[PDB]
Formats: sequence, structure tokens, C-alpha cells
Amino acid sequence: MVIRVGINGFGRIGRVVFRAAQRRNDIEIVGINDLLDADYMAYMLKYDSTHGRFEGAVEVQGGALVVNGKKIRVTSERDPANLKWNEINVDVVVESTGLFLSDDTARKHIQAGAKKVVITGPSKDDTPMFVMGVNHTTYKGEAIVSNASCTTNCLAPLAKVLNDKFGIVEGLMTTVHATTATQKTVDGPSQKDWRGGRGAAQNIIPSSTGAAKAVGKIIPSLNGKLTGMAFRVPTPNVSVVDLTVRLERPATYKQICDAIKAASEGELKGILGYVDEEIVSSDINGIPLTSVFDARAGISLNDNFVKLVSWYDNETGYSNKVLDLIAHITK
Amino acid sequence: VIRVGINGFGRIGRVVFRAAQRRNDIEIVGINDLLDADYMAYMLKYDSTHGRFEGAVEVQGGALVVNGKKIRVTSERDPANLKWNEINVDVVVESTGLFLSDDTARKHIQAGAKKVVITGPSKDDTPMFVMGVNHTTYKGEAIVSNASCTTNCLAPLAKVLNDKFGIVEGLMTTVHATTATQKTVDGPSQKDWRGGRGAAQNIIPSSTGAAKAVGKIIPSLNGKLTGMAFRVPTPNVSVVDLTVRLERPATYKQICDAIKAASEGELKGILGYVDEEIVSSDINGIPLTSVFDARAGISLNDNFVKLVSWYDNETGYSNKVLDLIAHITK
Amino acid sequence: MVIRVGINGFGRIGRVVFRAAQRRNDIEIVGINDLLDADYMAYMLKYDSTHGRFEGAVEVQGGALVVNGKKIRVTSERDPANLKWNEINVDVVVESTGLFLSDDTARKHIQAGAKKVVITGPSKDDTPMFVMGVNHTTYKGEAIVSNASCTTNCLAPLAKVLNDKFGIVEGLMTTVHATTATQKTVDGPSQKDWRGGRGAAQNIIPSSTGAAKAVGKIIPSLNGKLTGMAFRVPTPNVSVVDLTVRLERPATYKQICDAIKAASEGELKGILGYVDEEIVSSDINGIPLTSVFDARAGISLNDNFVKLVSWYDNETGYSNKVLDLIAHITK
Amino acid sequence: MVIRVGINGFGRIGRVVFRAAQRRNDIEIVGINDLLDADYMAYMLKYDSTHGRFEGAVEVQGGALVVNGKKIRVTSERDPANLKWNEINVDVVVESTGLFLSDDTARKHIQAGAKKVVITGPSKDDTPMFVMGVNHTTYKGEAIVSNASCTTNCLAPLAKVLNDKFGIVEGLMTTVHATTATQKTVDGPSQKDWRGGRGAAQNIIPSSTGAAKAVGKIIPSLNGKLTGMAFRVPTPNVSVVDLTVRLERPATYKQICDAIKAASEGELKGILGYVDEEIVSSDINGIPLTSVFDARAGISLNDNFVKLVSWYDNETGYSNKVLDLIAHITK
Ligand SMILES: NC(=O)c1ccc[n+]([C@@H]2O[C@H](COP(=O)([O-])OP(=O)(O)OC[C@H]3O[C@@H](n4cnc5c(N)ncnc54)[C@H](O)[C@@H]3O)[C@@H](O)[C@H]2O)c1
Ligand SMILES: NC(=O)c1ccc[n+]([C@@H]2O[C@H](COP(=O)([O-])OP(=O)(O)OC[C@H]3O[C@@H](n4cnc5c(N)ncnc54)[C@H](O)[C@@H]3O)[C@@H](O)[C@H]2O)c1
Ligand SMILES: NC(=O)c1ccc[n+]([C@@H]2O[C@H](COP(=O)([O-])OP(=O)(O)OC[C@H]3O[C@@H](n4cnc5c(N)ncnc54)[C@H](O)[C@@H]3O)[C@@H](O)[C@H]2O)c1
Ligand SMILES: NC(=O)c1ccc[n+]([C@@H]2O[C@H](COP(=O)([O-])OP(=O)(O)OC[C@H]3O[C@@H](n4cnc5c(N)ncnc54)[C@H](O)[C@@H]3O)[C@@H](O)[C@H]2O)c1
Ligand SMILES: [Mg+2]
Ligand SMILES: [Mg+2]
Ligand SMILES: [Mg+2]
Repeated sequence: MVIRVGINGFGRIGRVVFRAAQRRNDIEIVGINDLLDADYMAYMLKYDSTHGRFEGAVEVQGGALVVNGKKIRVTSERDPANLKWNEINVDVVVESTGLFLSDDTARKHIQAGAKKVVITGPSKDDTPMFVMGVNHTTYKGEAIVSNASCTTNCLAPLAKVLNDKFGIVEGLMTTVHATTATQKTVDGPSQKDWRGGRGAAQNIIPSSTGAAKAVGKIIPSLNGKLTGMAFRVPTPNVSVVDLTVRLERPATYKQICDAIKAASEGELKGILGYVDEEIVSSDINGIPLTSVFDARAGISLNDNFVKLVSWYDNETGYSNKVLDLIAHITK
Repeated sequence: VIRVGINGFGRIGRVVFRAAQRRNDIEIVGINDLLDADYMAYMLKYDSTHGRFEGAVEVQGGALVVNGKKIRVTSERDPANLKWNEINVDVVVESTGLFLSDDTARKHIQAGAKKVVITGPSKDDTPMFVMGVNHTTYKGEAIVSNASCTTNCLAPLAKVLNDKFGIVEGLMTTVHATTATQKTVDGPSQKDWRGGRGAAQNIIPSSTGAAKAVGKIIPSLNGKLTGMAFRVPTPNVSVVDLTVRLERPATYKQICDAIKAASEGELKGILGYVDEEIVSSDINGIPLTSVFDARAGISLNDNFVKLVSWYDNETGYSNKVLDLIAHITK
Repeated sequence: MVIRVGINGFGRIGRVVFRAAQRRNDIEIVGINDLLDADYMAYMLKYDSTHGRFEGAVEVQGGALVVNGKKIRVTSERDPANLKWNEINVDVVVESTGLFLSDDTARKHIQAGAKKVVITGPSKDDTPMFVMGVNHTTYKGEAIVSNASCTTNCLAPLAKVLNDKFGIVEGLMTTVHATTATQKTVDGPSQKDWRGGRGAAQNIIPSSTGAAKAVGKIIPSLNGKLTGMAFRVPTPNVSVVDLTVRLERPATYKQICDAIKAASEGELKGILGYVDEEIVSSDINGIPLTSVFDARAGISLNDNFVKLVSWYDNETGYSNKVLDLIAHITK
Repeated sequence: MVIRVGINGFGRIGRVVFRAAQRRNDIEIVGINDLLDADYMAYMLKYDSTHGRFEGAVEVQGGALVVNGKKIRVTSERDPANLKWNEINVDVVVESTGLFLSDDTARKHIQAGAKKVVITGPSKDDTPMFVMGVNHTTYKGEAIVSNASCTTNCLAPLAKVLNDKFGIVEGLMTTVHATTATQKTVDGPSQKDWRGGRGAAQNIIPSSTGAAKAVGKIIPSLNGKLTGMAFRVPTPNVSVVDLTVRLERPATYKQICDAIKAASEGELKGILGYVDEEIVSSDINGIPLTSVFDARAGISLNDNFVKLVSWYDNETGYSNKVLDLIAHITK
């Protein structure tokens, strides 16, 4: 059974989701909505500064996008209620504009004829959030879900392994994060995030994030036990989680590594990765894992206090798991 | 003292504001953007490119207080509603990047201002000026343009060469710093596809009418110059790369001597002359609009030469905007 | 019939040459020399910030490099004379240290048992230089050759088309060039190139280059008709030639484009490329062409005075042509 | 009363120490040693990508540097033993080559006629290290001292306030650090630090650092209670400490801020600073403080577990405190 999917917001996540969908037989992107002509949309798909040339055929024929022989409806509707998803029989919508992160806005896709919606960001409201490999089995057939944030998808699988094996008393996270689309090339206006308005190439830019706290929803036993912040730094992609955590039961650094390696080859296979090499961020570019543990980078103070490092391609990992979630909620 | 309002407190708007603090003939009395006063104070106080504001800044009752002087802060999206007359504004610096024509910029005059300086090249037949090159052609027009940063770098250089040796024809490249219109990662730029690609990752080609506009600034060079741009990942300071054919032969030393002479005479404070192993950040903060790099350029022969001139695209332009304000009110 | 190659200098060119050689049947790398342990060389091959992970297996067995199961001798000899190339029966050495750009230094590989040497930079002496597609047929069986510079391999094919079709009166070139290994992260010492010592990430940095003048040697009819300079800018790879040229016979921009396009499909196929799209530098990353003409980027003042833009991956294009030159000089 | 100082190693620290010395009456730089001609040294002093044009007058007269009316001897001795510091009556040598971080090597300055030496890095041996404002009063008249690291100088004043007021149970530190001269523009050789060889502009690059552990020597009561690591990111200057710490006595975030503010106005005035604004890294560029507490950036999980953020200009702050140490050890 092939799932028919529409994308709203053909941005970094929308376009990276699109490419990943191409390598799957169970998902077909049959419609795309943004504020772009079909020919510009084709160009943005074909050429990518971060992930290179698109491996496939793209043509524009009569205002529709034709990719690898398939016609894809292209629209320019600012209001999702007008998207008429039913006319192309769309099952699930990828909501990746970054503008519609609540039930009252995202449900407009269902009003427009879609059956289900995956929001590609943290919920503004009580829309349930999921992290593949951590709490996806708690899905109950809801029509609208959230795939949480890229950072939460990095921290939660790491947090799960530790909490399961040793238990987490409490933790503080820093994510050192690549530049994103919300940032500015030179000091410019960001009325709700003053620091985020400062030139991205020139600065280390601190930021607030609810991603560590959000892990409390993904892993309920950790509710109120984790929080943190971020530094935005001048790279185009790939980010890293820096988790300082207190453990319930003692664990040597080797034992933590053995536990992470085991989960990476067992239950968290294809989600959590294990690396024991001298890597740097660009070595992670293109990796579809959502959490890549860096064994050599981290350090133990003692058997109950440890700093752990995990990489994530914030575009690619998240995007592949958006597709995993689509397959899961439709199974 | 000329009372000035700024529309668009962006890179140019704010660098103009700082430069004005160091002028005795100009006072900024109103600023319009889409910002609260406290955010506006913050953007002024801290600058990634030019450092901490060299003055006192505070907010008192929804007004900006800078060096003890009160400045009206508004958030009118439509310039027609700016009520410049209520703070007795003479001239408006139009630096939003949105109003580059007579019909749009004239809304400031509808709103009570007397004159308007547009801080970009005109979209229509609004006259453009480059200080030191054609500013004496100003005829009392109420609305003028200060052209572009690139034109302000190229025109003084072209003038010196054209006056002394004459220019047959020339092609220009500007290697340009990143600007606010660009994107941090590949994003939407429907009218400029290349410019939408991530700025930090790329050398990004661009069209520019900046060399061709020198034809309007120096009429004898009409149809004799054109060029393009490469946008590269630096935050500020740009450089002009002019390949030019000369009418009368000149050695490289002779070209340099003419430029040096002009920089000490008629073009003092506009065109500069440097004879050192400099790089772009050495030009950051320089108020000149054209800084000739003697050592960087090269002659093929006595009639064919490549000349290099730096410009702080924020600071030089911004200072000459203020020079143009003083000139058109003189 | 397969040419056995040794690499001296496993730097950017050595390693990109190595990767290009993996996809060729007529050339195999059997030895590498640098100042590195075998396991560090393996790491440098495996992970590449610019060109991503090595597409294959890399391992160390007994002080040797094992790539896709094939053993490669690893040595650490500072003096090329001690390399014992005869012991692994190397035919041709890729001299890519950047230190040995003369007959006197490079011939030490021949003393050490190699038959021929390709120097991967411009000659300091009268060692003959070549650009594939332009003057490679002038090769006369010399034991030591140079593949000229990356910039010269971009300019010469473009200059050749213009010169052949319309004739070049005079020309001035600018290359806007990516950062390279000789540059500095922050202002540091560069006694023979002061500008080049200034922080690379912070600056546009003017530079001298003999690349346009050297095209006068590659294309003798253009001797004394070309020169230029460079600006080094903060990108990691891919550079662009900016050629301002006066033509003998009149040509419209379309006629110039048609000529370049025809050559790219004919005589200069696989050397000179033709692009008619809104590309930026990163789109050229990984392209094995030595010159990629950007039709939309350039501009004519008139039918005899024109500015032409041509891209080049300064690592990949040059490296592939080093291998093309090796194949040619042994044929 | 005026201390006569020679600088060995006119690099980033040497040149920034030099400028800071111009604005002090109690310190005179009377000699500089590097591997540079006098005119190149003049140029390196005059133009600085990070801190702008030098404000004073600089000239070369007969192989000597003349700055603001004072003559400065320029030498090119690779071996410090030959520096003849006595011929220009040098009291203290600033040892900032980065090569001589032990008693055996730094003592060559004393052989060469100097009375005392300040090493501008952490000691490799048992050479005593100091952080101004924290343990400088433990100085006992030693001829050779170390000013520790830039990172230690940021952490120790912050850790001192917390330990004094609330007590530190344990802590783990991350420093997000600007690029330095030891790094590479593109993937290059770094045999003793593989990650550090990777292209700095392209990467977030993890690194080990003993700076947190070293605070155990600066503050003995904290021995074994702190350690940490680093991420090197592509900015030219200014770094930030990210300290996750468990407190003995409970404290609100407000209480932590008030305690740090009080110290910044009292005992640690001019050493530790307090900022309550939406700043980013470039706002700290040029600040001579060694630790600038960012009240708004940090976050508490609870009253005993907190993450604290403190900035530092790694060139300027450290360089100023080098001079403060010179003033102190000669009083
Ligand atoms: N980039 C990451 O690493 C990352 C990771 C995880 C989650 N996210 C989240 O995904 C969402 C999008 O992120 P992004 O990086 O792709 O941003 P983006 O700016 O690159 O993409 C947003 C796209 O939506 C388009 N758009 C804007 N308004 C629209 C409208 N009314 N209707 C239809 N399309 C519209 C825009 O043209 C743009 O192309 C955000 O919520 C983000 O927080 C991003
Ligand atoms: N940055 C340069 O180097 C440079 C040099 C010369 C000329 N210019 C030109 O100056 C103009 C502004 O350029 P910039 O770099 O300062 O861009 P910018 O984006 O930094 O500044 C634009 C400012 O205008 C504000 N604004 C947007 N809409 C507004 C509205 N309706 N009303 C009032 N304010 C509004 C924006 O919030 C922003 O602060 C452009 O036309 C530009 O081409 C720029
Ligand atoms: N990078 C480019 O874009 C490019 C293009 C064309 C030509 N070239 C030229 O090729 C040559 C190499 O350039 P690069 O960018 O690869 O520099 P690089 O620094 O990246 O590589 C040089 C390598 O040689 C090693 N080496 C140094 N001394 C050695 C010795 N005595 N014996 C053996 N190995 C030694 C070094 O450890 C290093 O790994 C230069 O001449 C360069 O100008 C470079
Ligand atoms: N840069 C920082 O942020 C920082 C902060 C604190 C401490 N430090 C430390 O200070 C020391 C220098 O740091 P840096 O950033 O200034 O490095 P740097 O590379 O900028 O300076 C080193 C200087 O020493 C010169 N030199 C090399 N060998 C020499 C020799 N035999 N004799 C005389 N001079 C020689 C070099 O030419 C160079 O100019 C290092 O130990 C560093 O860890 C650096
Ligand atoms: Mg599919
Ligand atoms: Mg092969
Ligand atoms: Mg002094």
C-alpha cells in the first residue's frame, strides 16, 4: 500500500523530506504547496548547497512538477484551508512551513480534504509529539501529530538508553546548532528573538530551546528532569547535543558506551548510531540517523556524573523520521 | 542644522545614524521602522560589524534618547502616514530598500518633509548623484538618489582615469560582501534565484546596473561601461575590479600618480590612495567611497589595465548620504 | 597495461587524485608517501570535509593501507630520493607535496626507481607544462612534466575556444578563488606573501598569480596577450575565472556561447563544460571538468569586448586531469 | 617603577599583549623576538583583522621598531638562549611562541639575561600557574610562572564566586571556542590532534581541554570536582564557557546572579564582568575582562543544579591579565 503525501512548505525540511521520499517505495509525494512557481520549485529541488545535486529527473510540464516520471501538483495557497488535498487523494500532509504548529491551524489540511497531518516542529499546543524509537508506539490513531524538533529527536533516544539502563536523576543539555533559515546574514530585525537577529556568520549566538524539556513529554518518567539551551554557530548544517547528566546507578564511561552501542545495534537500530572515531560535524552530513553518539568526545567526572556528546544532521535525520512517522501512523 | 528623519533603520539606516552623530550640520530627529523603541535602542547599541555605539543610548517613554537628545520612534508601514511635519523634519533618508521611485519616495513629502534622499539606485528617472563626481549638477530637485555603493566606488575612479587619459571602454567586476537581502541557507528569492542560495557556502554571481549607471553619473561614459558581481561570504567591505581600455597611453606608475594626485586634491575625502599589502577588513570603517589599491592592480600594456579599488559598502555610502543631504540643502 | 602510480604528498590534491583513481581501471595507486602514520592516512582518506565520506572500505593491515581489500604501501620519507619506488614497481609518481616543482627536486623520484613524474603545480624551471585538451599533444616523451595550475587548466580551454573561433587581441583575468591550505585561520606569518597571512575567513584577500601569463606558454599565439590577478575568498572549494577579453573578429554573446557549447560537445568534451542555469559555486563541487562556462553570468559590452565567467572545482577537475595526463604520457 | 618587558613570539597573544601595553604606564615593551623582519613586524602590528588599525605611530628605523616615540629592538633568534635580554635591560619576558611551556625551555630567557618569565599558556610541568583575582596572592617570588589558559581564566573567576558563596559539589564544563592559529583552513595534517586538522570554517570540531581540571590547581578545594571539553567553531575571536554545576547550598538563579554581580563590582572588579542583555559573541570583542557572565543566557533546572554562561575575548582578556600578572610578580 502506497501512501499519498502532500508537502506544505517546500523549505529545507520540505525539500529534504522530498528527496528522502524518492528512495522509498511506500510513499509518493503527489502535491507540493509553497509560494513559488513550478520552475523555481524545480530549481530549488535540483541544486542544493548542502546536499548536492538531485539524483533524478525533473521537468516542468504545464505548471506541474514531473519528477522521475510522476506528475506532482504545484500550488501557491497561503491558506491551507483552500488546498483541496482531496482532488489529488492525499492521505497525509507534511506541514513544514513552520507557521502552523497547533491543532487549530494544522487541522485546516483535514478541512481541505487530507486524512492526517504530520507537523514538522514542536507543538504550540497539546498536539502529541513523537520521536521514532522512543514513544512512537504510544500513537493512538490521532489525525494530527508532531514529529517534535530536530534537537529532541537527538536527545530523546540518547536519554532513553541512559534512563532505561542507569536511570537519569537530572540533566542539563546544550545544543551547538548549525545556522538555519530563521537567522540573518547581517544584523537584522528579529523582534521576538533579538540575539537571533544578529549576523549569523559573525557570531556565536545563544538561544533558548524547549527541546530538552520536551523530552519530558516524549519520556514521561523524565518530566521536569531535563532542560537546556543552545548556541547557534556559523555552519550550514549538522548540530550536536552536549548532555550533562546525573545517573541514578553508577556507570563507568565504558559501560555507558557498551549500552549505547547495544541499543544502536538492537532496539534503536537505524535511529541511534555509535561512532568511535575522530569525527567532526561535516562527517555527519547526509546521515539519516537522528542521534549519533560520539564515544571519544564525551567525558566522565565520576560514575554518577557524565557529559555525553551526540551528533545529528538537523535536516536529514529529522526528515527521514518524518517519513518513518508517516509510515507508522498509516500502518 | 538640518533636521533629518530616517525611514528604514537597517544597515544603511543605522550606519547613517552613527555617522550623523559626528556631524555638526545634521540632526536625526525621527526614525521609522517596524521596531519598538527598546529594540531600536538595542540594534543601535550593539553592532557585529562596527562595534559598540560610541555614545549614550537609553529609552525614555517610548522615545529613543541618544546623547541626551530625544528622537521620535514610529512604526508606520506606509510613508504617507509619517507626519514628518510634526517633528519639523527637513530631509528624509529613505533607506528601507522599498521606495526607489518618485511616486513612492514622494510620500515623505506628502507626509510633510521637504526633500528625500533615496539610498539606492533609482527605479525610474529620479536623478542619481555621486559626491565629488556629479553633485554639482544638482538643480534643487526635491527627490534625489545617492546611487549605489558600487557606483560610488566606481565613479570616482572612472572620473580620474577619464579626465586624465580618457576611457575607451571598460568592464567591471565587484567582489561584494554579503548583504541583508541574502539568505543564511538555500531559501526563496523569486526575483534573484542565485541570491537565494546560502551565503556562507557560496560564491554567488549577480547582475548589477552599477557600472552602467556610471554612464548616467558621467555622461561621456554612457554606453562605455558595464559589469557584474560576485557575492562572497564576508560581512562587510567590497572591492571593485575594473578592466579598462585607455585612449591615451599610460604606464602603471602614471595611472597611480594621477589617482594619488586626485586623492590629495579635488577628490580628497572621497577617493583614497593606498600603497600597502592590505586586505578587506583593513577598509572596515573607512568613510571614503573609493579606496585605490595601488599594489593589487596590473597593466597588460599602456592602454589596457586592471585597477582595484576597495569600499566599505556600509560606511562610505552612509557618510556620502549625509554629504548629499548637506549639499542639497546648501 | 595498467599504470602503477605512487603519490608523494597525500594533501588535498594527493587525496582527491586518490579518490578519482578509484573509479579508473587504467590507473592504480600502489604507494603513498607523506609525513603520517598509516592509520592517520587512512583517517584522512575516509573523512573529507569537502567531498564527504570515502565511497569504499579503508583499513590498516601491518603498516599498510588496505582500500577495498587491496594493499597500498605507506611510507614517511621526507627526502624523495629514499622512496624506493622500484620495490613496488611504480611507473609514474604524482608529485603533490608542493615542495618539489623543479627538475632537480622531482628527478629524485627517478633516482628512487620511478620512470616518470607528474608535478601537480606550475614549474619553477623549464619543466614543460601541460593542459589536457589544449597542448597535451605537444608531449614528446619527457620523463618529468607539470600539469600547470588549477587556474591555468580553467582559463586555457576557454581561451582556446575564443582564440580559435574569434581570435584574442588582449585579455585580463581575475580569478575569485577558494581558500587553500597555504592560507591562515587567523592573522599569522606569511613572509613571502603578507596579504596571504591575514585571516582567511575574515577577508577578501588580493593575490598575485602567473596563471594568465602562463596560458601564453600553453597557447604560444597568446604569449604576452594575457595577465591577471586573484582574490582569495572564504569558501572551502570551487573557484571561478573572470576573463575580460578583446576579440579580433566580432561576436555576439550568443555566438560566443554557441562556440563554447559546440566545443564542450566536441573537441573539449569532458574538459570544458557549458552551463545555462542560475548556479552558484557549490553546484560545481565534485565536477571533474577543468572549466565550466557559466553562460548567464557573463556579459558583453559590445561585439569585440566581453566578460566571460568559467567555474572550476580547483581540487577535483585538476586532479582528474592529472590522471588523464598520466594516461597520456604513458600511451 | 616601570617594568621593562621583552616579547618572545609576536603572534596573536604577543601582538595583542603589545597593544594593551601601550595603554599602561607601568609596562614598557623594549624588545620583540619572532622570525620576522622589522618591517613585516610593523605591518603585523599596524593591521589586524580582528581588532582593527593600530592607533599609534609605527616606523622602522635602522632595523628597530619605533612605536609612539619609543625604540624597540627587533631580533630573529630561534634559540631563546641567544636573545641577550640584558643588553636592553629586560625585567620580564612574555613567552608567547607556544613552544616553550616548561621550566627547562622558558629558563633560557633567564640565561639570556632576563629576571623573570611569564609563559602565556598552561604549564607542561610543575611550573606554577596563576589566574588574576583568584590565586595570584599565592605567588611566592618564583622567576618562572604561567598565566594558565584563556579558558581557565574564564572559568576560575566564575567558579570562585559559586564555590565561595554556595559551594560546588561537582561540575562539567564546555567551552565553545573561536578558531585559533593552530587550526587549518582546509582538511590538513595534525598528527597529535586529528579533529583539529579538519577545515575550521566547515566544521564544529570537538577538542579535549584540561582547562576545567586545571581550575583544581587554581582553586585547590575544587581539585577533582571539575572537568570538561571544547567545541571549536568557525569564528575569528571570542569564546564562551558553558558550566553545568551542582551546588552544596541551594540558590535561585536570581541569587546566583546577585552574587556574581556583587563580585564583579567588588573583589573581582575588572576581572569578572556582569551582563544582563541580549548579547552575542562579537559584542565581547575587545573586552579586557577575563570572564563576562551572561545572566540571560543561563538556566536553572532547580536550586542546586544550574547551567551558567560566561564569555571571554580569548585574545584580549588573557593578554591584559598577562600584563596584570607582570605588574604583580614585580611589586
Ligand atoms: N532546518 C532544521 O534543521 C529543522 C529541524 C527540525 C525542525 N525544523 C522545523 O521545520 C519547519 C520548517 O523549517 P525549515 O528549516 O524547512 O524552514 P524554511 O524557511 O527553510 O522553509 C519554510 C518554507 O515554507 C514556505 N512558506 C512560507 N509561508 C508559507 C505559506 N503560508 N504557505 C505555504 N508555504 C509557505 C516558505 O517559502 C519556505 O520555503 C520549522 O518549524 C522548523 O523549526 C527545522
Ligand atoms: N547594505 C549595503 O551595503 C548598501 C549599500 C548601499 C545601498 N544600499 C541600499 O540601501 C537600502 C537599504 O539597504 P540595507 O542594507 O540597509 O537593508 P536592511 O534590510 O538592513 O534595512 C532595511 C530596513 O528597513 C526596515 N523596513 C522594512 N520595511 C519597512 C517599512 N515599510 N517602513 C519602514 N521600515 C521598513 C526593515 O525592518 C530594515 O530594518 C537598499 O535599497 C540597499 O540596496 C545598501
Ligand atoms: N588545492 C588546489 O586547489 C590546487 C590545485 C592545483 C594545484 N595545486 C598545487 O598542488 C600542490 C599541493 O597542494 P595542496 O592543496 O594539496 O597542499 P596540501 O598542504 O593540502 O598538501 C601537501 C601535502 O604534502 C605533505 N608533505 C609536506 N612535505 C612533505 C614531504 N617532504 N614529503 C612528503 N610529503 C610531504 C604534507 O603533509 C601535505 O599533506 C601545490 O603545489 C598546489 O599549488 C593545488
Ligand atoms: N590565541 C588565543 O586565543 C590564546 C589564548 C590564551 C593562550 N594562548 C596561547 O599563547 C601561545 C601563542 O598563542 P597564539 O594564538 O598567539 O599563537 P600564534 O601562532 O598566533 O603566535 C605564535 C608566534 O610565535 C612565532 N614563533 C614561532 N616559533 C618561534 C620561535 N622559535 N622563536 C620566536 N618566535 C617564534 C611565530 O612566528 C608566531 O608569530 C600559545 O601557547 C597559546 O595556546 C592563546
Ligand atoms: Mg517514493
Ligand atoms: Mg584505480
Ligand atoms: Mg606602556
